[PDB]
Amino acid sequence: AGMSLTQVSGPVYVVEDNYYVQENSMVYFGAKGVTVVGATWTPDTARELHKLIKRVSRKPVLEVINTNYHTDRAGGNAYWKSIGAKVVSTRQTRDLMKSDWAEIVAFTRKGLPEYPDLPLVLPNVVHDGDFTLQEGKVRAFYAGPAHTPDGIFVYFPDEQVLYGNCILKEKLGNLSFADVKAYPQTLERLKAMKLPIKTVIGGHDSPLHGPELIDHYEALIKAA
Ligand SMILES: [Zn+2]
Repeated sequence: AGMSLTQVSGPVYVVEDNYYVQENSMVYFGAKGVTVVGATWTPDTARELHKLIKRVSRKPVLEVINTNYHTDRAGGNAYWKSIGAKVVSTRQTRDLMKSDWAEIVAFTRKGLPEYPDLPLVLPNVVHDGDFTLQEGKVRAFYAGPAHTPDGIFVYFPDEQVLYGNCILKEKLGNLSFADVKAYPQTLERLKAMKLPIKTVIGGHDSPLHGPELIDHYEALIKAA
């Protein structure tokens, strides 16, 4: 399929978005409604994810988290805003998006000329620190700069699943926005949290991994 939505554990689902370069995002089906983690690539891909969601639950999509300011994590925002979902980010992600959206859209289109020239659509719910959703069951946090200066992790304590965002994945990638030296220091800050983790969802390549994905990528970036 162009996109799949598949349960990993309980209310926690993984989105495989095979449009453009494959990106993986997440969905949490809660009591009051649905939280989307990563907006997906475009308003069209977001509509496709919403179609999959409505085959699972009739509850509202409450909010979507932009886990960084990039096109693969924020490109769907126009759609999510249009259906009345909140678009949620840290203040840092929001500020970088205002200043740098046009640059990341241009960068995206160098590699993917087919990708649309999307207008800026900023988050409307902005957090100055770490934050939670779903009665504390979706837990977003900053552990430092890595793939971008602002990228966050999201943790699901009940299911022991960590969303790795663009930060954790199988292949190095080309590192154009990364802070190569801070990257492993960020991953070691994350490990020092000692979060119970059964599953890491890589944000690119095949999503389903163990906690060793952290180590895998750490080893790669340290040889970069
Ligand atoms: Zn990415």
